[PDB]
Amino acid sequence: LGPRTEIANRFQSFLRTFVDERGAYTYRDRIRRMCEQNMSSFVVSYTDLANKEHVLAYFLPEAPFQMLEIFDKVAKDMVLSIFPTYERVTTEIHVRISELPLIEELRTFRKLHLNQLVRTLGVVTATTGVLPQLSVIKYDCVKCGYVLGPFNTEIKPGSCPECQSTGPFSINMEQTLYRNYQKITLQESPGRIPAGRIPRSKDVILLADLCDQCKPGDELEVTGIYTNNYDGSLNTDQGFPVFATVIIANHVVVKDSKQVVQSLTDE
Amino acid sequence: KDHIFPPERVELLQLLAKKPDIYDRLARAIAPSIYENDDIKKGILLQLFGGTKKKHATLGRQNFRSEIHLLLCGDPGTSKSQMLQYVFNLVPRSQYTSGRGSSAVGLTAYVTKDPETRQLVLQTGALVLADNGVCCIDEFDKMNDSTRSVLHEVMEQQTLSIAKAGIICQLNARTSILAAANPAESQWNKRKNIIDNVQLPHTLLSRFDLIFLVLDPQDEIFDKRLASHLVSLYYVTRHEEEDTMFDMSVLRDYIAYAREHLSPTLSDEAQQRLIQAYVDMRKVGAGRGQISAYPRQLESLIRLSEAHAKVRLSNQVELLDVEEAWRLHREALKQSAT
Ligand SMILES: Nc1ncnc2c1ncn2[C@@H]1O[C@H](COP(=O)(O)OP(=O)(O)O)[C@@H](O)[C@H]1O
Repeated sequence: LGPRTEIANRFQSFLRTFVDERGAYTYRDRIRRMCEQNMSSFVVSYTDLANKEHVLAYFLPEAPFQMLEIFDKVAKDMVLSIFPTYERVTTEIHVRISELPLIEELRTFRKLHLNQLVRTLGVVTATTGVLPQLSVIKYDCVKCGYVLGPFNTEIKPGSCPECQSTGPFSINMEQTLYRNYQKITLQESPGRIPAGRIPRSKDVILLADLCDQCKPGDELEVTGIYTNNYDGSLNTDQGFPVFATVIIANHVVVKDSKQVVQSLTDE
Repeated sequence: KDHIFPPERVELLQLLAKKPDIYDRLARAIAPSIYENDDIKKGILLQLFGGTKKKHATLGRQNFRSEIHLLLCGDPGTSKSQMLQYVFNLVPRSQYTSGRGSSAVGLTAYVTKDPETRQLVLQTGALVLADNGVCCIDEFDKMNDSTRSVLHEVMEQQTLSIAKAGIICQLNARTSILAAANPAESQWNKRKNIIDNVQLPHTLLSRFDLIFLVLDPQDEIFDKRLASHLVSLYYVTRHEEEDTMFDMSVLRDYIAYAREHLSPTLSDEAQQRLIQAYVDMRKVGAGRGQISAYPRQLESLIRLSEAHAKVRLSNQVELLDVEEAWRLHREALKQSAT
């Protein structure tokens, strides 16, 4: 498209046009800094985005999924083009955000905060362990013995090597890509309570690049995005439909910082 | 509203009221036939005639209620549990648990699960159900130390405020106490005053209004009169309307009607006597480990005063009441002259 191409192109004319710190801007070199160490967790500044092009605040909330995807395509087509040897280790990228002009306390968010940009914090409690997931749709045809091909929703087209036939199928335990997974339980601090009552909480999902980072009993900072479980069994109802809530993780900052930590000025 | 009377009953009511004998008639007529220690029920009528209302719609200050509490304590042979199970069959808002009947939590905040909602609930108490009423209590000195610092809150603030992981609550509750404590023995020990006998502090013992001492009649002579009269009581199995005319229910409205249309007030009467004699009444500095008179007595005294002025329905204060109030006090305030 004409305008709907300009996003990645403005990222391209961003990471070698916007400058701070007396030349040799970070993201000219931060990306190769990270491709060296084989990390694949590049991070963005929002304030730098406001310094260069303030357009990217209204264009975002209408579907930030697509914003993040159109982000990651740029990191791919940059890195794997300029480091073509790289295409061995992970071959997938996404980016992070760590600058938001707002800290939304718990017990403050409602349906108005649906599917858009967030910041929130709190405390961890008990949650699950570490498990992997699926990533791709591939089956094995069972009438004719072929594979249907590569393709929260099912697809199942009639087109396939078996003369576009074989509604039936079966599945292997290999040749399909996987994805690490973990859950969390976010509870608010027992300092900033309404002074003596039960607290409130939500669940949160984090994804494969972000695991074995959190822990029970810790301090926290997350951007997150507000989810919507699309149906907890709509039917004859209670005095409420049985609906639920999660936030999906984009980027964490921990507050303890128990490692060698700060990024480096040029001088 | 469901008990408002006709004016015809006012005839018999005020007819009872018109005689000084009324101070003794009802005191005689509480019990079925128990005709000993009638010197005390004449004070219990001051709780049956349940106190005065110096209301506090005026300035919001100090919540000085006509706070009345009086207790009895002595041997288990005296019919305290029996008399008070009968008093349960007298008082409207009759509650009756007792010392080691239920704990503090056993008296407040019966918080637990219910299958009806099938959900956890912040829930009920016991005292607060009897607001302005009574709870007859027995065998007091068996209760846990967690309890009996609860009653300090009510008796000395007349309030309640509650806070658990669920609700925080500021309810309302207030009432007058009765109770029937017992010692750790069968008999109160002579040469060992109540100042240390029963299990309470050095000055919170006397902190109630006045504990009307009770004990077995240490006299074989009295045994025959009751062993005859109160077995003939069974043997005939009905009653007789003698000089102390028992009214079947018309007595009960003189109790009922006389909470509402009355407002005792002081002109000049029940202040000046101790205001005069305070020097020798307040030379109380002397004593080795004792307890005695303090400048709270006159609060309780004005309470008892306007109480006994309520009976006879004297809208202005009674002056005779002061005399039997002094009698009430010095009946048991030097039981430790020692
Ligand atoms: N003056 C009295 N009038 C009536 N009953 C009395 C009197 N003195 C002793 N009793 C006896 O006391 C018993 C009631 O005592 P109760 O109050 O139950 O003891 P406790 O309170 O220690 O359990 C009655 O069975 C009665 O026979």
